[PDB]
Amino acid sequence: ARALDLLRGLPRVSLANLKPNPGSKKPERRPRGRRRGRKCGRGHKGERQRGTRPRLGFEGGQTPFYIRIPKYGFNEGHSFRRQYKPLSLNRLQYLIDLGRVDPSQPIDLTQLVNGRGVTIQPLKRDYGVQLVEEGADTFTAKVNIEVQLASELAIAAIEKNGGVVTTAFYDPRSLDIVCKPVPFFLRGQPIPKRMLPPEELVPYYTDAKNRGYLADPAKFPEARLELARKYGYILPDITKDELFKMLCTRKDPRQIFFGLAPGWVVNMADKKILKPTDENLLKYYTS
Amino acid sequence: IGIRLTLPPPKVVDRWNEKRAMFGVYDNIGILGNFEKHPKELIRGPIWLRGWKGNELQRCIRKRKMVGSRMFADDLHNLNKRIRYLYKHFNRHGKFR
Amino acid sequence: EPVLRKVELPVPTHRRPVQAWVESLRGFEQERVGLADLHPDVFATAPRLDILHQVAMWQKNFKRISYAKTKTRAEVRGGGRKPWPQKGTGRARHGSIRSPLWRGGGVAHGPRGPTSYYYMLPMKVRALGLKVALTVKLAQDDLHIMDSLELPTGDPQYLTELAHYRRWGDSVLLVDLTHEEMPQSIVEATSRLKTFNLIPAVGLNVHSMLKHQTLVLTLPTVAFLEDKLLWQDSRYRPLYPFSLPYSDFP
Amino acid sequence: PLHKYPVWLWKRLQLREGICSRLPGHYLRSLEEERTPTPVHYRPHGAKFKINPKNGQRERVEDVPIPIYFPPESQRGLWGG
Amino acid sequence: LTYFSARKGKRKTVKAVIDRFLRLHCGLWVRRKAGYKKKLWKKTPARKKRLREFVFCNKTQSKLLDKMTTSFWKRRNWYVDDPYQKYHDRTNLKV
Amino acid sequence: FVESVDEYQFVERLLPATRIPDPPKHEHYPTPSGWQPPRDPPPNLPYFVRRSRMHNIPVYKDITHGNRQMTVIRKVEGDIWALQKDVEDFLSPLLGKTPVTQVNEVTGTLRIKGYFDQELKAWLLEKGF
Amino acid sequence: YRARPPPRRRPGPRWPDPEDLLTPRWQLGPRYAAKQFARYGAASGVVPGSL
Ligand SMILES: [Mg+2]
Ligand SMILES: [Mg+2]
Ligand SMILES: [Mg+2]
Ligand SMILES: [Mg+2]
Ligand SMILES: [Mg+2]
Repeated sequence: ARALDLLRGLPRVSLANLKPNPGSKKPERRPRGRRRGRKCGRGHKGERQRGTRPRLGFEGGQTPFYIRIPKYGFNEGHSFRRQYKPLSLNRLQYLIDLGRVDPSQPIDLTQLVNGRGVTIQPLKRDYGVQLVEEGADTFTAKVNIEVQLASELAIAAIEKNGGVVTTAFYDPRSLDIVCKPVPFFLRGQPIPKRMLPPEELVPYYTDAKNRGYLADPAKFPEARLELARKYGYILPDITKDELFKMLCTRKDPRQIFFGLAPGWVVNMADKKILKPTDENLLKYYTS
Repeated sequence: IGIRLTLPPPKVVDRWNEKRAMFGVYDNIGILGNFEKHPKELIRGPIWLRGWKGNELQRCIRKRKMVGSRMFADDLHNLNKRIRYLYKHFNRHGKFR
Repeated sequence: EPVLRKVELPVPTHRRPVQAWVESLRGFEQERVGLADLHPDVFATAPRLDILHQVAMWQKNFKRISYAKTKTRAEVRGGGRKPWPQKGTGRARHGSIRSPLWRGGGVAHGPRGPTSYYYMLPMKVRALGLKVALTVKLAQDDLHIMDSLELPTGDPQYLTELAHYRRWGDSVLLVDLTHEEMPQSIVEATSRLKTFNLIPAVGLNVHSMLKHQTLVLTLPTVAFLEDKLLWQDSRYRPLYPFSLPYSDFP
Repeated sequence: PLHKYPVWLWKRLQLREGICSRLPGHYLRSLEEERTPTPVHYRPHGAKFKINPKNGQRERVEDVPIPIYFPPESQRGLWGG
Repeated sequence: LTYFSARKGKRKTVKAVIDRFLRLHCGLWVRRKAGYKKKLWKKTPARKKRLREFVFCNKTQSKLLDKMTTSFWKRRNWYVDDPYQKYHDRTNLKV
Repeated sequence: FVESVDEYQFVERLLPATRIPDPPKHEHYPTPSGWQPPRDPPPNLPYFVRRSRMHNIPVYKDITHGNRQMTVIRKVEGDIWALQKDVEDFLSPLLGKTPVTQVNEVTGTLRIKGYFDQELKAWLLEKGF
Repeated sequence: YRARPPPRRRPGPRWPDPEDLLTPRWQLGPRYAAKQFARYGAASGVVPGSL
């Protein structure tokens, strides 16, 4: 290069030559001298100087600003209002193109995260992903996406290209397992079983309009044709697709991973999966 | 007068003993070792400070938590007094509110 | 019989590799035994001395505990009672014989407790510093390459004479691959010497390189270094510590 | 400095060193073992979980025993608990 | 406020604010015009109209309330049906 | 009580990867999102502008003091001054004046006043970076 | 000077003796044994059925 040629005719680099990058190490300030310290910046006598002025927000006895304004539930319940990380179609296309997610394989939450497409935080009351309509135009991909919500426009964008989208549910205990599985397989606990939605959400996941994972898989064609008829395209017959066997695959409720049955134990050290045989354990897990 | 008259004895420093010749070795054990270990796991020192930093109040709180029940009675009483004072100072005294 | 070596990891298509001689310790005049190729992004990075400074200062300070304690005004023995009343006498007001003012009192603002100075730079910055150090010790005709650190006999006189014969410098940092595989001769010889230091590749660091003048890597070591340092550019952001199993990470 | 064992482990250490070390095993087991007294002066919460009214979520609950004083005169009688 | 807790050593928030103000993610704070629920029978209809409104807080108040609340209450919050979802971002701001 | 099964195929689909995978050999460009690969062989110019870990154009918006808008062209290698002259020529017609700029020849970056991220990304695409 | 042998992680499973008093409460029980099994395989010695 150019600089590497400069270094040849300079002295050897050593710990006697180093330097900080200029502008980084701002100099220090100490109260010594006629400028820094005669009162060291603290001002005249008064409780300002002694370090005894009232608490942050005390307006001198007048009723503080943050106490003369009435209460209102702007935040009541905030710890329990569920949250969902958006996954815009723009982002899904971008991830597909650069080879991060694989559209020739069912796209669940695990494969969105293992491609670093979204960052899920179970501990902050994120329940999962929601597809958003942004970028409905220019989305051209055949994906079998399993998300936790979807606007009807996203359902359209995924259908118009011969794709299946299904809205599942994940409870806060299993969402952590699905989002970061290898930690769970390290804990040594047997794979739990997904809980069912809460009371307020079953009417959502048992409705064909939302491709719910608990609605009857016979009202779906009516929903798909209705959506197509409203959004002016022709519902492609997916049954003839070259890899429709994949777009069909779905996770039944009470299952976290695709080919794993609740109650199994993953042994990563030896590359094995251990299954129980006691009848009571199978009874508990299969329910 | 507060200045010495004779010259001090010469403090001879051996810049190539074992401690200096091998300083820093294994400070990239993580990046160059498949991340088995971490640099903090080479910090030798107090139980309650290996790989952690903070102001005096946090340091004293941490000392109390991790070895408070192993401390001598008078040292522990001093520590509690120190925490009490630092709480008062850091939370009520100062230029900035 | 030459001992060539090509760069394994992909090179960007707009940069040619750098090259170096492959020497031997088996004889005084055994330089230019072969020719080795070195990956441009690990041996020809931008100079960037300021990053070398950042890394050396971190490598100095991150493992420092200052064991300096000074008894505050309430930790020094005695000192409870008021020495004399406030109004009566003609002396200065005082409420203890252990204030900082008094002799034998406590320090108002002194070194408190054992203090830790730990902090960690982004891992990428430290890998970048390693690359910068290697390239600076190449650009200035100080880096060497050896097929192996083998020697004829373990006598240290031989190694120090050989280092004299080739303008190596005052001090040499020899780097081999694994701590178990360093040959007997080099370990025996470098135990006695003082400015020659033998380390396995996992210990290479910026400060220990800027200290010694000459740096002498084995060939397996440069392969190892290229692998472990090129891995930092073109890796995802972590999902959890790289000590946990990943699909592609040994 | 620092002790090699905490303060509350000194009792258990003493029960292994001297004359206390030769006591029969079952006595030591009956001594070290701790059991909570049956609730007497407080109403114990029935279950391990409960729904509270202020918000409506399922919060955990424990029962924290009231601390009760037994003057030495009771050691000569049967106050129950 | 409490700049360091005695038990953990972190900053602590003044919960009297959380129950009164809403932090739009990109700086603003919204309040509710004290004097609005009570004594609504001798207030003119225009005044009642004014008092129902959600108003913003000026710069000094916003900085103050930013100080009295830790980082958690400033994050990006993706609520399902948030009536204030569209106000989290400024659009076309000149200086 | 337990029996060992070594199918195991459905956990390895869960292990993430650490390396960013090479983008696949698409058949048309620009891809539906708008991603082109860099030309080959690299264009013959004084300088070069590397692609990031995720293969995008290193042109980044930046803001300070709430009113200083800036952009940075970051991983510039070679003669950064040639790129400065080229960028000044390319932007001068748009703003109606030569745009003030900083060159940091050490880190290898060119910082530009104003927000011109999309323009600069397009322009660095045309030249084949 | 030959640099000291590198710092390697404590190999194999870590079974702390249960009779000692310092061995904390959480290094004996079912959870630690489960973690050791999960992280080291059949060599850890944990009987799988306990999981
Ligand atoms: Mg200062
Ligand atoms: Mg008053
Ligand atoms: Mg005293
Ligand atoms: Mg006094
Ligand atoms: Mg003293």
